[PDB]
Amino acid sequence: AQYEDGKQYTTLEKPVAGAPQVLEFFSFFCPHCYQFEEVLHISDNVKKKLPEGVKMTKYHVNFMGGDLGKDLTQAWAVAMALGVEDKVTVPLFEGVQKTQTIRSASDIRDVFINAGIKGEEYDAAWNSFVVKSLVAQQEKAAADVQLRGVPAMFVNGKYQLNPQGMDTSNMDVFVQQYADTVKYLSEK
Repeated sequence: AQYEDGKQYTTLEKPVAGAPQVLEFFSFFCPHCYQFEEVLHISDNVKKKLPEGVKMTKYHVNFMGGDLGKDLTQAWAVAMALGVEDKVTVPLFEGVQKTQTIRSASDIRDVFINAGIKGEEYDAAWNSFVVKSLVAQQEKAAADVQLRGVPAMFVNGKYQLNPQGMDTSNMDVFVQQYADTVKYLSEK
């Protein structure tokens, strides 16, 4: 076939029931994740080709960046809880990897506030039940798929995208093939 198990994607030994249709794992403290998002724009490309009714979810991992990595995972939970993911993704990536302006939890807070989120609102969300739950969900999902590295993407909690098996003869062909594979897999 055009797409085959072993090439563009691998199948998980134990399928995760009730997992998000398309789950992506990343970290702001991850160089390849920066390229994946900010440079190559793999996510946006994948989203653009997803079938009707298929949604994409992005979880942050906590095993990178030490304590700040932990704080960034909770801050990401806040972003999801408040629905402001697309307002903070860029400043967080740039601030962490490019300009090196984000070095603590309070620096992260400044980023959200500058983005339009009121301080009280952020602080409320930070200590909320929804956020505590989200933090736990993110780590649990990573464990369910036996995640050891990011960036990574899973479809229907059964397939894992395998970039190493894709056509990497050109930056554009790679990106397009990645998006096409996710689309193909979600129709299963």
